[PDB]
Amino acid sequence: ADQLTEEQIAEFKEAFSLFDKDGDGTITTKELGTVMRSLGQNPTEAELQDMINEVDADGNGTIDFPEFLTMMARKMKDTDSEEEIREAFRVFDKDGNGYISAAELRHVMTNLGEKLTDEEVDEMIREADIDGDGQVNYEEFVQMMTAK
Repeated sequence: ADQLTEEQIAEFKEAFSLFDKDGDGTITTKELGTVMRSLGQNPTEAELQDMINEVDADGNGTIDFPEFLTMMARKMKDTDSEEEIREAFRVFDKDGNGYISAAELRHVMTNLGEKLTDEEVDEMIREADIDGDGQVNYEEFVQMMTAK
């Protein structure tokens, strides 16, 4: 469910290596807000200094990838991002039936303000047999926008 998918673990791994110039698989605290900003997250300085005070328990002023996975899990656990897209698709379920027209679905994804490109959705529409019927549920399209 709210468990980190193998992809989400890789996405954070690429952003974590961008600042791993020590080939030690670790990064400094000064580059913590920079890695989070790479994923599009903007925590305030106090929010960062608060987690650092707890992680800076070793006194190494550094962070390794496993502990980094514990930081994203604290943000995205009981409040996965999936609850944000599903609640939006809800705004689009005017019939409380759990189904909307592919248009209202592609629209749910664009009005949200996601950095989605019309080409990426066209790929998500190919495996989401959006034909054969005429209307499609979003639970399948929600997991796709998060991470295949």
